[PDB]
Amino acid sequence: MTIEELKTRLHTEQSVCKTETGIDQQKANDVIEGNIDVEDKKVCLYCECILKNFNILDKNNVFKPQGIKAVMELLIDENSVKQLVSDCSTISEENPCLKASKLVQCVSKYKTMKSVDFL
Repeated sequence: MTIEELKTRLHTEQSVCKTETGIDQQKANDVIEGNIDVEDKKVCLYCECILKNFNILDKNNVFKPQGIKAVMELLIDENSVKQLVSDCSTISEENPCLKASKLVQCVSKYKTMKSVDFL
């Protein structure tokens, strides 16, 4: 997988999840920039859709270390991946929607979706 390929895969999932949740473009743009309004219902749904479409969150709402690694390997280094995985795996949330927005917020402090466009 090349950087230009993931950029396109990321843009596609951003478009799919926006259409699927009905999230306002400005709110979707905030999420992409790394500004997650964790409790906003459309924000958490958009986050959930993105994580699930990338196999980061499985069907049983489990944060996947192999899922994040497959996605992050080309974006961030091993050292950063291990820190991200360790940190974000500490998120304990029963509400799947809220868990998703908290996870996207956690991942965004390492690499925002917006910053991927600079590579």
